[PDB]
Amino acid sequence: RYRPGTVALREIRRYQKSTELLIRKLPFQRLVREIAQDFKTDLRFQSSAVMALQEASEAYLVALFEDTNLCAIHAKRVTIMPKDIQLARRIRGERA
Amino acid sequence: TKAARKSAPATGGVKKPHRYRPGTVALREIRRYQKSTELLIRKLPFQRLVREIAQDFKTDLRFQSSAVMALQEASEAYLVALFEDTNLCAIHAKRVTIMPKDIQLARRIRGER
Amino acid sequence: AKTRSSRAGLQFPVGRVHRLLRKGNYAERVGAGAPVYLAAVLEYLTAEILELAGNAARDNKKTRIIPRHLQLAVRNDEELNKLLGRVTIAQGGVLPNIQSVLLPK
Amino acid sequence: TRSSRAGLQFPVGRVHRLLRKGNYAERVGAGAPVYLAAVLEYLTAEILELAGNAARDNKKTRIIPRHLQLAVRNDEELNKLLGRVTIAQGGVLPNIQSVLLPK
Amino acid sequence: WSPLQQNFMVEGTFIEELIKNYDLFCRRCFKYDCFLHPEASMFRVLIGTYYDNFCAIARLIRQVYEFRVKESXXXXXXXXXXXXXNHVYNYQPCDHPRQPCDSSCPCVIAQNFCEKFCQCSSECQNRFPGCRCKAQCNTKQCPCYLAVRECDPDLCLTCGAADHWDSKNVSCKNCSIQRGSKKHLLLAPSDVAGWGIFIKDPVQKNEFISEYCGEIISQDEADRRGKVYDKYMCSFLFNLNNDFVVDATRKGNKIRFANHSVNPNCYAKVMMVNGDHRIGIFAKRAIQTGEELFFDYRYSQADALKYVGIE
Amino acid sequence: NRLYFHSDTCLPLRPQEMEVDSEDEKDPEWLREKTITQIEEFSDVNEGEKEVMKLWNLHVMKHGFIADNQMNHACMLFVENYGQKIIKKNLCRNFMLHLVSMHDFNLISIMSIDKAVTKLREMQ
Amino acid sequence: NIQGITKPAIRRLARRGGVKRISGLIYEETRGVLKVFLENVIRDAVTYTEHAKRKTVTAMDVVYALKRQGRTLYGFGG
Amino acid sequence: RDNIQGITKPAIRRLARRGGVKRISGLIYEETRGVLKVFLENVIRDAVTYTEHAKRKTVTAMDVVYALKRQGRTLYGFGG
Amino acid sequence: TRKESYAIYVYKVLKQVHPDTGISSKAMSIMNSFVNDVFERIAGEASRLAHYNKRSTITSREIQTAVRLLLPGELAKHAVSEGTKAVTKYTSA
Amino acid sequence: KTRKESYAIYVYKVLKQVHPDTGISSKAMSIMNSFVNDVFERIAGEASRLAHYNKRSTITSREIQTAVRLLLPGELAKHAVSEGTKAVTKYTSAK
DNA sequence: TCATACTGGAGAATCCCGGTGCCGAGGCCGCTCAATTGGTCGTAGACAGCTCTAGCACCGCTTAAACGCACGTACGCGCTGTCCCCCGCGTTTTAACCGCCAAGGGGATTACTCCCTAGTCTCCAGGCACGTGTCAGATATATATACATCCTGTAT
DNA sequence: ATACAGGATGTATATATATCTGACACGTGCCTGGAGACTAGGGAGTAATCCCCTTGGCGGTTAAAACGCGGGGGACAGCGCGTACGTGCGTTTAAGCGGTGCTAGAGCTGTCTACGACCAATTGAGCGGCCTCGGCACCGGGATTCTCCAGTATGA
Ligand SMILES: Nc1ncnc2c1ncn2[C@@H]1O[C@H](CSCC[C@H](N)C(=O)O)[C@@H](O)[C@H]1O
Ligand SMILES: [Zn+2]
Ligand SMILES: [Zn+2]
Ligand SMILES: [Zn+2]
Ligand SMILES: [Zn+2]
Ligand SMILES: [Zn+2]
Ligand SMILES: [Zn+2]
Ligand SMILES: [Zn+2]
Repeated sequence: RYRPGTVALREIRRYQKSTELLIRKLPFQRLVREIAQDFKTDLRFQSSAVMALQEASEAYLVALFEDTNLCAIHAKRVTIMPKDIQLARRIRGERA
Repeated sequence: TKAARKSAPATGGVKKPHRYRPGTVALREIRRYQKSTELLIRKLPFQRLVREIAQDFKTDLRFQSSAVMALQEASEAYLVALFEDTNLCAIHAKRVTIMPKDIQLARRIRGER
Repeated sequence: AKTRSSRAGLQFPVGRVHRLLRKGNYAERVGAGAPVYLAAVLEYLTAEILELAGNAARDNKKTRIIPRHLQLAVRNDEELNKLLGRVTIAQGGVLPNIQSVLLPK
Repeated sequence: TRSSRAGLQFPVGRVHRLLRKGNYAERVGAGAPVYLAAVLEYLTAEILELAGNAARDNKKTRIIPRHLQLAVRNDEELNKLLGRVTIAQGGVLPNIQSVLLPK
Repeated sequence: WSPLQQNFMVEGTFIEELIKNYDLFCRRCFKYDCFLHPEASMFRVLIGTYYDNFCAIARLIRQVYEFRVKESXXXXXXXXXXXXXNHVYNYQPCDHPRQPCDSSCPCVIAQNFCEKFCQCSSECQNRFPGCRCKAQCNTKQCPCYLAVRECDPDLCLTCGAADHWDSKNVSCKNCSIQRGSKKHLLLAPSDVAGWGIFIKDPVQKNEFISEYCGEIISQDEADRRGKVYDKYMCSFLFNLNNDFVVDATRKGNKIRFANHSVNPNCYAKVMMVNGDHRIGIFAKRAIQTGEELFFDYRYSQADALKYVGIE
Repeated sequence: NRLYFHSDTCLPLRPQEMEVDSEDEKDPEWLREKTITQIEEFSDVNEGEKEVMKLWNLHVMKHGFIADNQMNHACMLFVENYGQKIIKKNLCRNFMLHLVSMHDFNLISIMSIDKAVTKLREMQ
Repeated sequence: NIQGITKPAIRRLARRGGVKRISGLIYEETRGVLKVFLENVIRDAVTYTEHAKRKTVTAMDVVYALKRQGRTLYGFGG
Repeated sequence: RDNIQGITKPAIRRLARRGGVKRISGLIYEETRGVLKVFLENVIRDAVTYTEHAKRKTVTAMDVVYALKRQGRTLYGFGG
Repeated sequence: TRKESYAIYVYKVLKQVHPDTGISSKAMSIMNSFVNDVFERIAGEASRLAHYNKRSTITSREIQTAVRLLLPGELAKHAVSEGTKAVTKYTSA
Repeated sequence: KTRKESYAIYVYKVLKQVHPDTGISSKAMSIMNSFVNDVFERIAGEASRLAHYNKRSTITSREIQTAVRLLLPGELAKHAVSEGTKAVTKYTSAK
């Protein structure tokens, strides 16, 4: 039995080495269609556009989580909290 | 030798000077500076610093007072925004006093290097 | 109606906007309806800003609008704050905001 | 042609036509396209040199987007230039904070 | 005993040792040589105060001109100075010819504030300012109450010290000694020791009962008289300060008949009123009609004050 | 009933005879005679400078002036009450000297020197 | 729908970001932020497509929408 | 030379009071001076470049406005 | 020499919405800068759209799409309604 | 068909000139093309902004030099300026 | 004599080598259309000259803020202790993806007309600077007011 | 003998109020950019057609998702404390207003031209389609290297 924290670092290294998409295709596509249904119904999308949206969302979420980790380490703590994400989005200027 | 005197001397004492507790003057100055809109940084020292900084790129340069005033206003606004973000970060740290690590984190989150 | 703005019921100059778009090097050819649309949008925007500024001045019992009133009117709105996010105003100031944690019991 | 007259590889004619149809100005100078092509060629040469170094560092012959991401993020000037730019299939740098490390 | 409203300044082996021991105007009181403090000429006098005001220099006696041609925050700062600067001395005016009040000033030397009688600078940091109160100002917070001194009828222009004087009952309750407003007293055989004094009407706590008048004598005379007074087992001596002592035996007031009770109803204050050290007696608690007055003599040895036996 | 006594005279106080009297009034009576006999004792105080002082001292004792602002009203009362006697004894100019002194001591306004010599001489 | 982003997906996204320990109240906030971002970019793309008088959203529209928001993305012929 | 010390302690104190800071430490002045110097260097480099491109020897306000707009710090109140 | 501004039109709008209300010169310069900034943003957006659609003409449709993209929902909707009303009034006469 | 433009031939030629035994995939080629287009449009925008600021309707090599000095960091901008000056010299030598 | 630190040792996810298979890329061939060349006409811009104007050194005086020092205090950090909540693992479920096959409709392409605007010549008043009158607000003094703070009376 | 509440007291402070002025509001002249009128011609709207790019449906299987246990390290409440910051005061020191002289540089104007736009021919450098293979992906196996548990020497 491994101690807590070892598998976390191992997974960190594994996911930082590889570059595949952690989010699967169909659910993200269904979410995109549901979000686009509110603006206009009966719309069609290309697979390349869905893949590009997924890539952009994954990159944005990775950057936001890295900033949240920086904020949590600066807060003399280890566990991240929603207030860390809120402060990160406030300092970045993405929140009024 | 000594007489059986009756005496009730009360030494007494003067009143201490009126002294505010720490933190009140800070809030008073905060309200005063948030009400007013004047330039907190004075003109002559900021102008001399600007002239020294511009001397390194090219010597024998002349500047208009309007340009110096605009630079001062922009720098003051940028410093005010940075200090506000630093105060937010210090508040998130369950503390009140700001530290240089707070400014470092603020400049890191803003993406400034 | 000699002025096209009177023909459209606006106050902003259509001729000046058309000349700026021609000399602006923004495109090869310029449409006829674009300057009227742009002037109407700009007039509506400045009217909203002036309405908020007039409200703030009546809120402060004053007759002449100061840049402080403009700063308050821009920062009190949500859409204008989202629009003018990276915009600074000279002699504007900040809103009188104080956090709850610094207040005593 | 004209690229041979300057000893470059980027097309000068293509850039001149793009500047004409680019609606950036009324008239276009003659020396501007050569300058722009030279600057772009130097930039792409620097990027390709860093990518080739990273690929030799990873024992590979063909450059993958991961090599481009590593070469851009490892440099300072390229990182300052491409700050708001994301690369598909790029990845992140292997960075781990010190506080999370065990004893 | 003579009745007095104000103090009066005056300049076998037991017997063997007693024999061995033997080997113009007063601005402060506004009178002439008090007992508390130790046409040509017409024109010459008028010029000393009018300075060539012929219109008056003549009306008070051309002619005058002919004879002339012929002859030819801050308050707080002072509090800090007091802090920076139980023996008590008597106040005396200070005079600095060519300097302000400094460490060499007699006032600060004796550790006392400058009074309106001091000829020092108007803004002399050693000058004690009045109180800015709005009411009786009888609480510790009042600088005039904290400092036992009574309010001044010319500085404390808010609490009412300068108000009308006929109605002795005035707003500021820190001027009783000035007016001398004391309650009516009655002399009768004390149930404790010989004679005694009772109060006619009821009074409330910390209410000025009355002043303890008596002659002011030097410090050596204090002991000289106290020796024989102790030999009598009866003594009215009361140390006023390091400078003088109060002796009301020969002359004083009715209050002199007050006795002592370690659990008394009245207490004494050595108060500085108008630059004069005076003994006052206040109600240590609510007192009713007919009650007798007592206060702690504060003796260190119960030579004769140990009878007790009084409820 | 407790029986009370007078302090000067230890006779008992009858229930109708009381006639309330503090007998500890603002100024004692023996003091007035004391002051009169003490002023006269002064060698080198020309006859006139002996009477006006006695009159003034008696006047302030009678009214009990405490404050400086009273001294203007006090110099006015001293003529309203003692001016007739001042004229009888020909102390008018010594009373003027007194008024000048009192002004020197910063007690009275200068308009009261004139106003006083005026009031005194207006009834001459 | 919005629940298609499962808990292990956000867990892996946090492992990629360097998070060691995650609380149980982060998934809702992450879902909300992702929904806001997707709504914004989809509105922009739909506007560009409606101006083109077309009914299909291509990749160039998404590239333009990301470039306009200061999020220029490479790898699609932008 | 030494003009960097012209930003006195009370000036930064007032700037922090305006920003809402309640308590300030004694190690903030160096960091604030460094950040201000970096910002001034950036905007001055931009303005000097615009002025050299104008074939002039005097820096006007339009150049500073353009440099601030290029840095994403658009400032109003000076025209343009 | 001569130079252009927007003081007369801004003053006219102010007097139309507030007759008894003044304005200083600094606020006027601020309003002029704001108008120029909004104008240049919309012109740049229109040029980018024209280059994306391979068209060398800027009509009212491009401006409408640009104002829909640059402003938030309610503000953009109000601006679009105002622009359509102005275009109708201009095409009537 | 549509005759679209690209930069694959020139990028491949530069790569073979700096690295003969080195390949490249199509995704990296598209990334390089997008990067070249982004740098090109940024420099063109800077040149247009300078021309409009100076009230001049002509874009010469001086505007491009100032734009590349403003957009790139110090050492990179210096190297790019040296390369541009060498290219201008080689172009002005012949015609 | 108990707590702690450091070394040895048994032991599981992971790295490297060899083999096999595969599809995107570099070379190739056919194709074609926009860069190149020679030539002419036009004007945006460089150059020199003159006029004016504000940026800068200069001093002198006045003065509020900067500086240093004393004294007091309250909280950032450290330490302790106490509860608990995601992580590692195991077991059960499940739908994403892959491969394949139909089907259609909107994007791309081509040809047609057509209308609106860039252009040119002519003429006028809206807006520009310039000048001048004028009161809203800055400036200064005093007063009523709000409030932080300290001592005292009261209930347990 | 404690702890909370209430009065009052000195200190900072919104508000009346009479003055002076310079920035704000308004009159006036004149010019050039905007308005009228007519024309060519090329970009744009629309009809028609192709197809390939998108959408829809079904079978399986297997890595990913989901649920529960327990647990130990992490989150969090509470007290000591002593030091760095807040507040106040004396000192002074540098900041700010009033004018002072003036000159190098910003700005407008007359003049010439050499560099750039427009156009006819053309051809070769650049683009679409094919094709084989080897650098890279996948998989099995063995060595490698870390990762945790327990015991022994050392401090106090
Ligand atoms: N309660 C008491 N018992 C015995 N002696 C007392 C006393 N109270 C006061 N004395 C004495 O009286 C002197 C003070 S005079 C007190 C009043 C006086 N006994 C009278 O009846 O009029 C003191 O010296 C003291 O020794
Ligand atoms: Zn006296
Ligand atoms: Zn003295
Ligand atoms: Zn004195
Ligand atoms: Zn004195
Ligand atoms: Zn008082
Ligand atoms: Zn008093
Ligand atoms: Zn009083």
